[PDB]
Amino acid sequence: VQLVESEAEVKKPGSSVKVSCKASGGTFSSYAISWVRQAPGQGLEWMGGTIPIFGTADYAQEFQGRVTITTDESTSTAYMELSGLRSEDTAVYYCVLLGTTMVTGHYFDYWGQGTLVTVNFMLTQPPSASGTPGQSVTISCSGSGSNIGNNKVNWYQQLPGTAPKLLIYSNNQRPSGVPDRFSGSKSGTSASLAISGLQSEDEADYYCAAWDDGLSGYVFGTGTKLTVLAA
Ligand SMILES: NCCOCCOCCNC(=O)CCC(=O)NCCC[n+]1ccc(Cc2sc3ccccc3[n+]2CCCS(=O)(=O)O)c2ccccc21
Repeated sequence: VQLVESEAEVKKPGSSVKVSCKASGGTFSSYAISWVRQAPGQGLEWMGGTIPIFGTADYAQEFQGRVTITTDESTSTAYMELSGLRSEDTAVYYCVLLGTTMVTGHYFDYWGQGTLVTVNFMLTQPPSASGTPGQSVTISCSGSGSNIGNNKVNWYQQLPGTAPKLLIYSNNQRPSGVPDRFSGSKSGTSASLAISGLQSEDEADYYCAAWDDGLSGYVFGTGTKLTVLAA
């Protein structure tokens, strides 16, 4: 399963940009495509997405007016257009496949590597965390009843200069490939990611996330920079 987004684009203020992404080697029609952006040095912001079967698009309220998401089933290609470009809109624009696995049918999540385009509610996380290799650290995520209280929590790892990767879904489930030293949990309006037997490769940004019934949008945490201190 393979994502290819459009090449990096410099753009004039006031204009509009269409980012594309093409997906290969799966059932395109069975995926939800979502779009998430990240300004340099900053966090994640859901713009919107399509849902399968119905083919209907939906949008984060800060972007209503300005965004048109569209999907071409023929070419297995999603498109995101945002207009009225300001400097604030400078960001890496990620397309994200959401789906269920073929055999067991559990959730999964695949992020494109992002299109840099050159020209805000969030869950609470501590800004930083650290440990020496072998140690255990726990990263916390705090929200409210309308999000973490009522909805499934995901955790995303983000290595420097790379796209987020799903670590935990459905509060405590690990995708295939994720080591059992990562553990998820939630209780009330609060969630936790536990990392045991810490390794240098874990130096990364960790984001919790969940849907919010009040806002009617997908909400990321402020993120936690985990520094693995030698040694
Ligand atoms: N007077 C009116 C007052 O009352 C309102 C009544 O009127 C009706 C109110 N209307 C509704 O019920 C709308 C509900 C609905 O299904 N929307 C369509 C879809 C909207 N959506 C879109 C997207 C997501 C999840 C997303 S977006 C995304 C982007 C990147 C990475 C992950 C990611 N993820 C994670 C998904 C995994 S999990 O599910 O969280 O584990 C949703 C998650 C849950 C529910 C809806 C979701």
